[PDB]
Amino acid sequence: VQSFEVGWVSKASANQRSGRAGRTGPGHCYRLYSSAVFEHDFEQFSKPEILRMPVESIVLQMKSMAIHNIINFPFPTPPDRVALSKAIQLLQYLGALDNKEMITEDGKKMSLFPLSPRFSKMLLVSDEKACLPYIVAIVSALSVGDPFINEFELGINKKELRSKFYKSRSQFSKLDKFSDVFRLLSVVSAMDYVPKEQKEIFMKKNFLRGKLMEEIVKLRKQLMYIIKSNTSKENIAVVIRNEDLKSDIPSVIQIKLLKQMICAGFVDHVAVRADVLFPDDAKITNRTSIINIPYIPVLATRTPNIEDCFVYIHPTSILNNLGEMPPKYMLYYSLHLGGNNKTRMNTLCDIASTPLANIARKGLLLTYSKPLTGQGLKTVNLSPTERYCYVVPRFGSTVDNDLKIGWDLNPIAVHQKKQKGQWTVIKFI
Amino acid sequence: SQVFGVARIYASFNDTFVHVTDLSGKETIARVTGGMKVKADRDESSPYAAMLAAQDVAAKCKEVGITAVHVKIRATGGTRTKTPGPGGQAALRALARSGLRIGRIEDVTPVPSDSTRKKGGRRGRRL
Amino acid sequence: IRFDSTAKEDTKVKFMTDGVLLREMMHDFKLTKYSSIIIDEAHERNINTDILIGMLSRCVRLRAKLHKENPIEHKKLKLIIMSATLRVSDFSENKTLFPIAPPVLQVDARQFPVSIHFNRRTAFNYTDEAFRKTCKIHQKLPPGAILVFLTGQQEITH
Amino acid sequence: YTVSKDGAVFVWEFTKRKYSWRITKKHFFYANQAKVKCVTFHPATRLLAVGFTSGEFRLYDLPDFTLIQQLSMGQNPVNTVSVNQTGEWLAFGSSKLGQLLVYEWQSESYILKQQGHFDSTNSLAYSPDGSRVVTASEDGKIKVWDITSGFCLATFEEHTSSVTAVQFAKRGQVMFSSSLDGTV
Amino acid sequence: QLLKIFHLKTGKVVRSMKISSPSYILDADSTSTLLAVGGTDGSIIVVDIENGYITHSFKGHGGTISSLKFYGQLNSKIWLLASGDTNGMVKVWDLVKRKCLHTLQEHTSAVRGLDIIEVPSLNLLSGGRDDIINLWDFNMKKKCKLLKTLPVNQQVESC
Amino acid sequence: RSKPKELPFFLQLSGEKVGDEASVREGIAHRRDQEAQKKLDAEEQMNKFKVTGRLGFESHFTKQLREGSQSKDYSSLLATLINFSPAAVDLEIRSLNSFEPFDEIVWFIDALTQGLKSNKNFELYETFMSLLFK
Amino acid sequence: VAPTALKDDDDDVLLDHESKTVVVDDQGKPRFTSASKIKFESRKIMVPPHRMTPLRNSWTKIYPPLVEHLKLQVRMNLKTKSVELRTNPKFTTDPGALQKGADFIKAFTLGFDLDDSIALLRLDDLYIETFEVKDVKTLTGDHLSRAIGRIAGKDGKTKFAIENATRTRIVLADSKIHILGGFTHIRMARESVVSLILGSPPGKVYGNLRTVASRLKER
Amino acid sequence: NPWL
Repeated sequence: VQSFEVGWVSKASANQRSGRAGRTGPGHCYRLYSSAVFEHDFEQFSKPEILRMPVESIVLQMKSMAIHNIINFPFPTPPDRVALSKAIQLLQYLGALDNKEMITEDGKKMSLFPLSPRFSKMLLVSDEKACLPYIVAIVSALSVGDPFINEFELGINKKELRSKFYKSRSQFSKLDKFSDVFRLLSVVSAMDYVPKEQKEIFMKKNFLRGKLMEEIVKLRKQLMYIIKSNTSKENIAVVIRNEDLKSDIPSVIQIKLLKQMICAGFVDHVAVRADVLFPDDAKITNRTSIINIPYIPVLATRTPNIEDCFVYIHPTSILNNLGEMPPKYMLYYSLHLGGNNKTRMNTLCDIASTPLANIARKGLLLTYSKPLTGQGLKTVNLSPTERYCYVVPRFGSTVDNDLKIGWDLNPIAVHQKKQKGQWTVIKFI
Repeated sequence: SQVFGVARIYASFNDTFVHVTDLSGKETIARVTGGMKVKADRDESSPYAAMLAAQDVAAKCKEVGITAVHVKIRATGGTRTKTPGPGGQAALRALARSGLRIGRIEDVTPVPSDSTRKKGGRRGRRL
Repeated sequence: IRFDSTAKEDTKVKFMTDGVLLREMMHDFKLTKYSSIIIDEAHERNINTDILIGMLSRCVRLRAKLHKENPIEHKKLKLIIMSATLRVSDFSENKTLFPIAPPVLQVDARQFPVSIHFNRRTAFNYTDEAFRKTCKIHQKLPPGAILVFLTGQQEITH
Repeated sequence: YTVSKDGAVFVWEFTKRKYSWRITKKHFFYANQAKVKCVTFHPATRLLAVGFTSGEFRLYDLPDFTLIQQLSMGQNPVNTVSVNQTGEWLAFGSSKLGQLLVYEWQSESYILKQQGHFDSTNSLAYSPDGSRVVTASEDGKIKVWDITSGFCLATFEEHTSSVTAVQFAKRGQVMFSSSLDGTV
Repeated sequence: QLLKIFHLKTGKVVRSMKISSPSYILDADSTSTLLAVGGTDGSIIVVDIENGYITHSFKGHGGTISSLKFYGQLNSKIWLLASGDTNGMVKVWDLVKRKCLHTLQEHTSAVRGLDIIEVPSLNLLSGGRDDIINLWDFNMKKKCKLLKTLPVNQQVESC
Repeated sequence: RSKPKELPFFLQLSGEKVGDEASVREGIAHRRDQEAQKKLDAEEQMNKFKVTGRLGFESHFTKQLREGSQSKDYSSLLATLINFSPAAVDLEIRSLNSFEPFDEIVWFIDALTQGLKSNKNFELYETFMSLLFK
Repeated sequence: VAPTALKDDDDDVLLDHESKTVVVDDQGKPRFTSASKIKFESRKIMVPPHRMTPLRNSWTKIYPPLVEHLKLQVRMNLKTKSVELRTNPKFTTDPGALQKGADFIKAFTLGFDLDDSIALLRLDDLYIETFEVKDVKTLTGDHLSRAIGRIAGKDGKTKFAIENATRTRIVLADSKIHILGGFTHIRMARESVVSLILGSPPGKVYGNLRTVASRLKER
Repeated sequence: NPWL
């Protein structure tokens, strides 16, 4: 994610700032930082702002600029062509960009949001069923990082501290049992109810960094100010309320609504069990730990060897230490390439099949097949252009194109109306 | 905060008068009739005429400050019928729809203990 | 200061931000209304200015092509760039900005030497020592306007 | 599954109360007066076709008792019913009017739909080419039959009384008939 | 009892809203962004014209609202709303603090004219149909004193 | 042709039937509701049937149509068209996608073009093209 | 096993205090925060003594429509022998429930059948017209009695031809006459009723009732 | 607290 931070200026910019002290008459330039610090911690010519903004944000701004193509654009400094193309398909997968590269109605909004397009998608959909106080809390935690300390890092594994760590890790996930971002949501929210005087003790009990939460607490107020700005027409009138920051526990329906919030911003970083997509291709059983159980993203390229595609879950994730068979579709913030034997996945939450198609209907990843003919599978044709029927959707890559590797979603009822010779998805019935 | 008017309703065979005044009755606040709001004589007494007249005064009533009215409906009385006709009720119905609070409803038709001979004669009238 | 706001038709010189050009240029690709475009502060090389310098390089081709067809019918466009730094060479070398380098002009201002000073230790609470340091400036140095740099607006008012 | 004339379908399962057959579920056909006349079942697709005395039938998916479709065969009882090997075609029969129908419930289409004469055929006439033959009955209805298919192409109900004679023109486009109603 | 805001350039009704009671007093601030609605129920509704919503819905007056005045300057926070009813009561309500600052009752008839100016302290000029005008001085603090009462010899429709 | 043969507690009644002839003289005087009900009957249809079996993304025909274009040999495709029932053929041709670049429509034309060259199944090969235009 | 034996769940739930401060926009304009987001009336009707027993046995069907559909609050006062209705501000929604309920209870009070009165709740545009026989003609003694009989007819048939022909209901409360129906329809009933009082034989009027009845049907 |  991109953030605005206080940082040391360049040498030349500092030298210019010295100049105007002397421009009127010979002047004395004073620097709070020392000369020896000046040589080391300052860069000699401030690095271009085009490099500072995310490449995806360059495209989204450019798509706010309705530019026909990023390569037709004339530019002083190059980002590589392919990444500029990866950004376009990236934004398209999020629903921000159309198949014709034109910036969608929501596509325009994420451009307005100063935040990253992936995180900006969270901002748009965050305000659903009073779940706004969370998606800021998750987003604040995601950007700042993980306040948690791993068991291996501490060195507790002494055995009594291991139990308290286990109890501490258990009480995180009483909110969500299969999800690792929502357990964290319970913690960042829990310390809010916690008194300030007793905070350090809970923060020792749960092995939480003193300084990282205060930024999160300071970060959530800023991000709520931004969402309350953008969402309402009164983008300056809205003021940050600590009671708005205050949140009430979710319902099980809200959790499911929250799960699809997690998938909206990271729709590309979603993986199914490798055994589910290829049953019996790779030997898997309950004895094999969740480290051993493989996964494969829909967007990932198919490889000559299946194990190359295979990705695996982290041990620190609760879903590993539950001891139960994990859900079919799992979703991660980032792929951690560490570990030649197995590639480590940090997964946020478990997304179900049809709700995954819900993030797919906003996005362009979904591919819908033709209506089927069978017992009780007839199609309603109210008018010549609209029809109701069941269609099997294929997420990401289709069956015909074998370059990628994707998974097929179960058929579910849908309304289809013809536009331009193809029937768009009006709403899943 | 509640100022009270007096909506006097006179429902005749051939016309309906909606009359709003102060509690004393000395000062008139607004006057409309079926003849005001219709294009033909035959429909002066129609219930439709009564509703339009009642709505007109009620909008005027909310202008002046009056928010409630006491209704004293009446008929022609005298040597003729003693009960208000459908135009009278329809005017009462519209006043409720205008939103003005209705305080009290009474019939004040003139009821003679003794009446002069009617105009009909021996055989009768209203054939 | 604003996209939607419009200047009086009588004004013949216009002040605005790099972002506003994009939307005004979005409304009209030709920019026949603008005979020249003046780029300020290239040395920051801000992205919302970098996006601007690109499209303006695209539009000047059209005005050049339109000028080639008929100078009188279509008005030519001039492109002028200011940079406090002398390093516009990176702009010059780019082929996308143009095929061939145009002349680059330099003006040197009569500037008095600046004596350079540094504190012995950098201070974390830099706002406070700057305030004490600013007070020390008035105590010992003669009258003269003081220029200060704080990153945060609320710190400035503090 | 056992079905009664009253219109009740009983689902029998072996279960512990040690193990014996019991009626776990009961379904009832709430026909106002129609009585069940014929029933058949296809285990592969779980289709239940019931023909009633009122002249209608209902298709159901057991054990959910979901009414797939209900159509009316007429006022005469549906005497017989059968199911295809695949389970996609349904053959129905009513004796009174000589009725044989085949239904494709999958596509809601009619494979076969043909009636025979209620009375004896009094006359017949071939088309000049012989491709079709026309038949007339004591009822007063004329029917057009195709020799190759052997199925009723069309039926005519205009004659009130028995049609006595039927003949074609030489050209064959036109056909003529005489009847005991007093008309040609 | 329906408020409609119409944009002249677009030639379209931009915003549509409903008021509790009929309003015949309607005032707009000099900056052309706020709109005050005085109903016969004594309720005051302040509406942002650009964005089309209720900014304030203030309910203090007993009689019908007869006079509404906006006081404001660009780039300030001294914005105030002065409301006068038919009972001769004037109230200087505060938009920023969203509370009533001062209450006046010296007028007997309906107040039809209101006006506020900055004293280089704010001066209020209340005029009603009782043929008098009252000049008041006030500030954000609990200060409200009557300077002069001028008999103008006419029914003050506007002052 | 094979298709089988086919209150509120506050009514809203006004006009002559109610005796309010005055309103009629003065000039004061449901398909969408039927058009609204038709969705409800349709919305029920998907709720009456909730089959959850797993089905393939691509049907047998469109698979061979894609394969036929890849190998430029629709003989496997043409064979299964002949075997298809009349109902299957019409749903098949109607379902053929109509979005640019119109590859499958082109592929179907190529398949029939090859079929005519074989000089076999001509009446069948002629009629699918008729349905294609239809 | 029986002796005759051989040998994810996808979720259906899918998405689709005032701050006492102000902010200034670039134009210098104000900018504040949004503000925080059927009256009680009573009607009284007097029921006469002869309608008390008809009310009591029929009341089981009187309060349900008043309380449920019109959402009115119902009491009848045993001390004043009056039925009194009120609006509930938190429940009553149609402003016109109250008088419509009041107009309903008046119809039963006057003598009409309960089902005929439900027409008044049932519709909006049914009115009651009332007048007198001395208003028609000063008939006294047996002349007055014979006139009432003429309106009634033998076995009450005459008024029933009136009711079916003009689609109204007429109550003969001695010399009090009440006609309930639509405005045009009640005038049709009244014109016939005044004719009988003035001396027209019922047979002739029944012929006139015949003529008008078809005119209603065609229109 | 409820989260705890």
